Amino acid sequence: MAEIPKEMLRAQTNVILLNVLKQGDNYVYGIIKQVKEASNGEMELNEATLYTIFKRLEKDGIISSYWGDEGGRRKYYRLTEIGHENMRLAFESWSRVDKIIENLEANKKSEAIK
Amino acid sequence: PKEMLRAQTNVILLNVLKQGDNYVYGIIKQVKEASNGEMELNEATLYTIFKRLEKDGIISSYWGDESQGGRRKYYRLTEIGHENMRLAFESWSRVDKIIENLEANKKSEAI
Ligand SMILES: COc1cccc2c1C(=O)c1c(O)c3c(c(O)c1C2=O)C[C@@](O)(C(C)=O)C[C@@H]3O[C@H]1C[C@H](N)[C@H](O)[C@H](C)O1
Repeated sequence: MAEIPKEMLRAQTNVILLNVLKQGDNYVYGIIKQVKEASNGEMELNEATLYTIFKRLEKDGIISSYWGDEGGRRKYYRLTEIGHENMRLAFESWSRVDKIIENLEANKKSEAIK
Repeated sequence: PKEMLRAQTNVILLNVLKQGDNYVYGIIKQVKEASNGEMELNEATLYTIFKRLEKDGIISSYWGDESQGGRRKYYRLTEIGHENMRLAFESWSRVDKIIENLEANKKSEAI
């Protein structure tokens, strides 16, 4: 079928959460709240989905966590320096993909004239 | 990175087939040519992706060149494949807006 597959869906959630963190260190609750506001109430993530994703991100060295303060202590997550680098390299990589796509279209268009 | 290179090869391949039916060697050549020799797609990875896109009905395939004594597999982008590309663009656009909204709402809370 044509539906967005679970690998692309996971890639999409990833990008959103990594962009939340890129704006500022945040705790799970705050993160979910921010995404809900930014999706106009339509994307309200399950905290378990964040924990699943953060597990792997933390394991990969892309985010880390630390405790806030108190009435009660919060766990903050943060984009690491390698996280930030990764995001830049991914922007650049995919920007090159887009140029290759651009060129495939241009060559098709130009070879049709000729 | 593993999964993102595969995702990239996926997108590129879909785009070559959108440009017209093609076979595995031609796709790899065409992509290398569109990248000035810099992108060389892994044959192995093409086959793994093709196997999956065929199962999803996103691409189909047929034999060509039997009149020349050959037997070469060509791939084509199906209507399901066109839609998949539409939805990918639409869902990633949706992602972009949300991220744009995150930046603006952040900016609302600075001023
Ligand atoms: C159909 O395209 C895709 C299909 C499957 C997976 C993917 C994509 C895809 O397009 C894609 C991206 O475009 C980008 C990323 C990505 O993972 C994917 C896919 O996984 C990574 C990214 O979040 C970072 C860190 O820069 C942004 C980047 O988009 C770039 C270019 C866009 N035009 C936009 O400006 C965005 C903000 O940055």
